[PDB]
Formats: sequence, structure tokens, C-alpha cells
Amino acid sequence: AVLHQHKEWIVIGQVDMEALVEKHLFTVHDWEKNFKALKIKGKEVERLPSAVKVDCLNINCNPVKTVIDDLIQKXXXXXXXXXXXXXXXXXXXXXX
Amino acid sequence: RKAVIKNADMSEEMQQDSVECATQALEKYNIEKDIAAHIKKEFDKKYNPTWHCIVGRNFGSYVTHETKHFIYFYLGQVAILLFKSG
Amino acid sequence: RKAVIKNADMSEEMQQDSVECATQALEKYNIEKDIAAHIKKEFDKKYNPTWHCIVGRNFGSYVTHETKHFIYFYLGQVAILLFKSG
Amino acid sequence: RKAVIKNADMSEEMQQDSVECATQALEKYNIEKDIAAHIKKEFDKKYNPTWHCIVGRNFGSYVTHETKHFIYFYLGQVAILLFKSG
Amino acid sequence: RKAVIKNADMSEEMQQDSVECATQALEKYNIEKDIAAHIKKEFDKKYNPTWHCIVGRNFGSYVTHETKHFIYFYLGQVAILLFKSG
Amino acid sequence: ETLWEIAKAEVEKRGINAEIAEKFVFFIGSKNGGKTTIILRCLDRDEPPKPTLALEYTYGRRAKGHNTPKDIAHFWELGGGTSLLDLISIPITGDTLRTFSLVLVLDLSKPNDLWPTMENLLQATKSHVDKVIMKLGKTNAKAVSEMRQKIWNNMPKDHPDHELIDPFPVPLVIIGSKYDVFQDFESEKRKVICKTLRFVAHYYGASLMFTSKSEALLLKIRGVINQLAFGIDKSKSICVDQNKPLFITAGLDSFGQIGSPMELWKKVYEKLFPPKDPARDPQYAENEVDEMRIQKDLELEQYKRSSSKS
Amino acid sequence: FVTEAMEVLTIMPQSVEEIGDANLQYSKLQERKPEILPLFQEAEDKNRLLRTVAGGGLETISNLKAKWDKFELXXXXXXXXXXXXXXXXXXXXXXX
Amino acid sequence: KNTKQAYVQCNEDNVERDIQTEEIETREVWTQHPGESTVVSGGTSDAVVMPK
Repeated sequence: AVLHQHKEWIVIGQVDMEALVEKHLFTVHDWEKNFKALKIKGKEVERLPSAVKVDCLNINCNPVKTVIDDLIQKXXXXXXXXXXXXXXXXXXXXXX
Repeated sequence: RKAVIKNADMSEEMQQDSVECATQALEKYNIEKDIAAHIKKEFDKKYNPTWHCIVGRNFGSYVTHETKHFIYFYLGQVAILLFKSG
Repeated sequence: RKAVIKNADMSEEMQQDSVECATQALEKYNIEKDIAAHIKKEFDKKYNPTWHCIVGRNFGSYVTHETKHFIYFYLGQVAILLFKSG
Repeated sequence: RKAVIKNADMSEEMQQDSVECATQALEKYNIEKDIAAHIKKEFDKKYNPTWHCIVGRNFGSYVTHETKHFIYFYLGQVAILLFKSG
Repeated sequence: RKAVIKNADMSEEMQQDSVECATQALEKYNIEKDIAAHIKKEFDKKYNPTWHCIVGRNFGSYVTHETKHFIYFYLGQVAILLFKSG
Repeated sequence: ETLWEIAKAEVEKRGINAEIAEKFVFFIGSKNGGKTTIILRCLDRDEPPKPTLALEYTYGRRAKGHNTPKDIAHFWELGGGTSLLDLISIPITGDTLRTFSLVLVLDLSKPNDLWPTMENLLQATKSHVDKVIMKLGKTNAKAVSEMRQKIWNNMPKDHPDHELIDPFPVPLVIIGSKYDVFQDFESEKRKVICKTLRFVAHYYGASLMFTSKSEALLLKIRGVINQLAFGIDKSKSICVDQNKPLFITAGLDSFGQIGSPMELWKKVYEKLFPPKDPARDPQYAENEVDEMRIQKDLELEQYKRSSSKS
Repeated sequence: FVTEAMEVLTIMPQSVEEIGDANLQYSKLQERKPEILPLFQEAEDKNRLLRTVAGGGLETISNLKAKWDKFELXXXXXXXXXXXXXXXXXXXXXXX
Repeated sequence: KNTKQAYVQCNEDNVERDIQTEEIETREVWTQHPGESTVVSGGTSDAVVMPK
């Protein structure tokens, strides 16, 4: 159960998101909803226990905490990268 | 003893006969030349001549064989090379 | 690597070539697979195919050879079987 | 005493059996040559010859072994090297 | 590095060669593993494989060797076990 | 928002069928029946067989050739009429029935003592797997319908599906063991034994195979029921005529051919064989038994009070 | 290299006017292989280390070596055969 | 004819290993029964007086 919870709580596939954010994101209202939820997910992953102890087995989940933390950090960076592209492009198109 | 096949270019039926024939030869004979002779003769009878067999604990070989008539395997620590040529 | 011929059905010239060829192979190559390969190839070139060579310290064999193209000899403690078939 | 395995190219069953055998040998014998002899002989019987065993507190070695038949471990301060070759 | 031979099944010429080889090994190499490795390799080249060498101040062994290829001797306080097997 | 919905949708959508979800198999057999030897060899191990079994666990690994996906197969086994439901009920749950199959191994040593043995074991396991399909309160029973409708229409490939002579909603393959002793039975007994094996194959719709070295079907068919681990069905011909080897492809074993229901059972059953102190009271000790008594009670009572829900 | 060479070599020993250019590819392959062929020994020289550190997990390397043995010997045989056949055919067909 | 060349080597592999035991750490130490307060020593804050 807990092995699945570590995969279900924070998706580890994390398919690419650049297309989605560049097409339907970064208006004032919609973005605040998306980015606050992202910051919250950051707070959450910071609480992923480094290990789970049961009656017999001890599993080390510290490597998991590291990766899921980086994954949240990555989304914010991607969002920053995307914003700096849309703004640059639209003026050039309309200048054309 | 335990049969372990390392190389084979041979049908499944002939592979099994190779092991079975070598197994009987190893059980029946102590001397390598006689073990090899048993294995070779059995193949000449069932799958036609011309077969060749080398059995031993320490050797290397470089040979030419007929397509679909080559196997190299162990029974325990004893290596058996069984192939047709001619 | 002193050479001693135990059995042959081969001309004297081919017998000498076998010893010298195997001697060169044994000086150059450490692993029997490579020694055998060297020897076989030299005979296919000079005396036409199809030659087979087995080199080792512990084996028995039962093989069929062409008349006048068989030799079995040692270089030191290593036995070499060299013959044509096919 | 406490067994600590540092190196092994060996199945889990032989690893544990090597430790158990060495443990009994160390309980039974004080002299390294006799400890080694116990461990070696038991392995030849259970896993077929030919094993070799070195037991000691101070040595270096360079050996050649068969695949999947090598272990090096400590019982307390005494190192045991056990492998098959031949 | 004064040499004292305790046990040997080896020709006199190889016995002397072993001592001189090991003596040089100790002059050249500081670490037992490297001393052993040097010695082993020199015998594989000259006397064919497979050689094994143990070098150290505190060990016992129980090994199986090929006839006429075993020596155990000291150079000063360091024991060297040199034998062929496999 | 939509970023997490998409991330979730893909990790959820995919991940069932690197390697697909592995199956596992349970081995029904008798104690010291030679089954351990066959299992350990099938898994390509060199381990000596253990006679006894107490819900043993083992596994194996296979590759494919383009990579090593680490194809892991789990195995469970138990032999003899020992703690049958207490142990069989533990590794088998309805939620994983789809991935669970049975194999039955018959020790040819004592066919007489074997028939009441395997019958009781088969009844215990059959009853359990039959219940778990809905015992869990599986309201979403679509899977339950699929499992029964698939299994009960795989054996009657050509034969009219008149009736389910014995509803058995889980795959089974049947193999013998130590057939080296079979040749030493009376000819009449070997025939009746062969009929008995074939009879059971029909009721359960389980193929049958011999045990030998050249008989590679033994390993394969185990792989087949074990999630194609060692190939595919590779259907061969039935050997009802020769009666020297034993082999049945499930679906061709019509009673009219293999026997030539109750009546056929009665015939082989009756013909082959119808006759089918820890207290230490007279002893005395004072200090040893008193202290053991006290300690025995104190520990056991504490473990009961733990009130484990297990 | 050896695989593709074999395929084109297998059509060079014939005497056919449609391929009266293929002798050029024949020479090229002879001139190229002295540089490509040493890769095999280089692979083995490094293999010495991989064998140890990878725990013998060299199944891919062994399989490829075996394939090379075939292609080299087979390829070499074809080259001898193509050259011989071309030399023989040229003498045979010029005369004819 | 359709024939193939092949070879076999019984000694399919020959794995070499080096082994080295660790060293033993030793020290030289003095002792003497009759003597000063500090018996033996291995081969100026004076805050030691202050408490008294």
C-alpha cells in the first residue's frame, strides 16, 4: 500500500507540460490558482518521510523525497521559461 | 550429470538426442575416447553419417560443421562437442 | 614444446608441416581455440579444405578422416589432432 | 565470531555455507592450515572438487578462479579466501 | 630476503627460478597483492598457466597441486606459496 | 490544475499491461512428492529439495532478449493435508484472482494414498477461489463475470458445452511426478491409473503431461499457465491410444474416448483400490515445570491481550 | 561494416554487365577494413575490465563477438571468393 | 554445400582476483611500577593548580 502511495501522492511520470502552459495559462486569475497549488505541493513533498518502519522491514524513502522535491521545483522553472517566451513572441508577431 | 548447452546450431530433436546420448555414454564409459565413440556412433545410425565427437575436461577446437548439425554442451564438468561434417 | 608424433596416416612432408605449424601456433597463441584456429587455417590454404584441428590437454575423440590426411601428436604436454574430412 | 563478507562471486547458498563451514572450522581448530583443510575438504564433497582455501591475518594473494565460485570474508579478525580452480 | 625452502615438489631449476623471481618481486613491489601478482604472471608466461601465488606473513593453506609444481619457502619473514593447479 | 489532471491521467491509464503486472502460481501437491525438485529445476536453481512445506515462497526471473525487463514470477506451494485452508487462504485474494492460476502435481509413488490426498487439497483450494470472487463484497463484479465466462468456454473448444460437469473457475495444468515407478505397476493398474488421471483432466479442463528429460512440454506448459513464461500453448496430440506416455490437450478429452461422470468414476475407483503424547504426564519435576508453567502462561496471555486484528 | 560489406560482396563475383561498376566498391572495402577491423581487438582490450566490474554481465558483448566471428570469416571468405571469381571471370569473359 | 566454421573453448573464462588483508596498527608504550605520578608516556596552561 505505501509503495503505491509514494507513486500516487506525487506522480512520477510527469509528462511534459510546456505545450499545456503555453497554450492555456498565464492569465492573471487562472495562473494564481495554478501557481498557488504548485507552491502547496512543494510544502507537501517537504514532508515526505525519509523512511517507513514496520514490524520487520525498514524502507529508505529519502531518495524519493529528493526526486519528488526536484520535480515540483522543475514545474516552476518551466513556467518561468514559458512566460518569458510568450511575451517575447506576441509583439513580434503583431509587429509583422 | 547436469546438462548445460552453451552453443547449438541444431534442431530441438537432435539437441535432445545429443544430451541423452552423451548422458548414456558418460554413465556407461569412463575413458573419453570410448565416451566419444558411443555418442558418434549413435548419431551416425539415427541421423546418418558423418558425425564426429570429442569429449573431455580440457580442450579447444576449431572445426567446420554442416549447418544445423552443431552442439557444444557440458554434463557436469565434462564438455562434449558433437557435430556433423561429411 | 618438444614434438613427438604418436600416430599418423599422412605423408612425411605434411607431417613435418603439421609439427612446425602447430609449434608456431603454440608459440604465438595462449588459448587452445586460437592455436587450433591458426593450425586449421594454414592447412586450408596450403593443402585445400576441409581441415579440422583440436588442441588440448585432456580429451578423447572418435572421428572419421580422409586417408593420408591424419596426424596426432604432442607438443610438450598438449595434444594436437589434425585431419581432413569434408 | 561475526562473519563479514567483503567480496564474493558465488551463489547465496554457497556463501552462507562457506561461512558456516569456516565457522565450524574455527571453533574446531586453532592452526590456520587445519582450519583451511576443514573448509576445503567440506566444499570438495558438497560442491565437487577442486577447491582451495587460505586462512590468515596477514597476506596478499593473486589467484584465478572459476566463475561463481569465489568468496573472501572475515570471521572476527581472521580472513578466509575460498575458491574453485581445477 | 634470505631464502629457506620448506617444501617443494618441483625441479631444481624451477626452484631456483622461483626464489630469484620472488626475491626480485619483493625488491620491486611493496604490497603483497602486487608481489603475488608479479610472481604468478611470470610463471604463467614461462611455465604455462594456471599458477597461483600467496605472499604473506601470517597464513595457512590447504591446496591441491599438479605433481612437480609446488613450492613453499620464506624470504626472511615473508612466506611465498607458489603452485600450479588448473 | 489541468497540469496535475494530465499527469494523473497518464500514470493511472498506463501501468497494468519493464514488464507488465506479473502473475503468480500455487502448486497443489503432496508432501515429499518430488514437486520441489521439479519447481527448483523449472526456476533454474541448484537447490536440494525440501520434503516438507509450510506455505513456502520462491520466485524466479526471466529476460526477453531486447533488454532485461526483469520478468519476475512469484510461486507458492504446500504439500499434504496440512493446515490447508489456514495457509491456502492467505496468498489468494479475489482482487488478484485474475493473475492467479493453479498447478497440480501427482506423485506416482502411491496412487492409492494420492487420490484421497489430492481430492481433499483440490476441494479446499477450489472452494476458496470460488468464493473470493465475491466474498470481498466486490460490487463491481464485471471482472467476476469475465473470469467465469472466459475459463468455462476455453476447454469446450469444439465439444458442445452441454454442462459444467464441475464448475472450476481457475486455470489448471496437471503433471505427474517420479514416473520412473509407474512402469513397475501391474499393467491393469497402469491402465486404471491412466484413466483416473485423464478423468480428472476432463473435470478440471486441465491438460496432462508426462515427466522426463526430452519431454520439454512439462516446463513449457507450466510457463504457459505461468503467464507464458516459457512459451505458448503449443498444442500437441493426445496419447490416449499409446497409453505408454501420458498427455492430454484439454478439450479433446471427451469421456467417450478417454474412458471408453459417476459411472466412469465408479469403475476405476472401485477397481483399483477400495480400502482407501506431549502431555508428559507420567513424569515429575518441581522447579523446571513450575517455572516453565509460569513463563508459558505469562507470555501467551500477553500476546493474546495485544488484541491483534490478524 | 562487415555485415553491409558481405551483402554487396555477395553480388560481386558474378560476371553481369548490370554491375560493371561494382569492382570499385570491391577495392574500397579492401582499403577500408584495415581501419575498421581493429575495433574488435579494442573492444576486447577494454572488455578485460568490463568483465570484472560488470560481474560478467556481458551477454550483449559475447553475442556480438560471435556474430562478428561469422561475418569476418564469412565476409573474408566472400572477399577472397569475389576477388578470385572476378579475376577468374574477367579472364574467362574477356577471352569469350 | 552449406557448411559453417565454429570453435569451442572449454576454459570459457578465467577470472583473476587480487586479495590484500589490512594492516595492524601498533604503538610503543612505556610502563614502570616504581616511579613518578605519570608512569609512562608515548615516545603550559597549568589550569590544573587552580581548583586547589
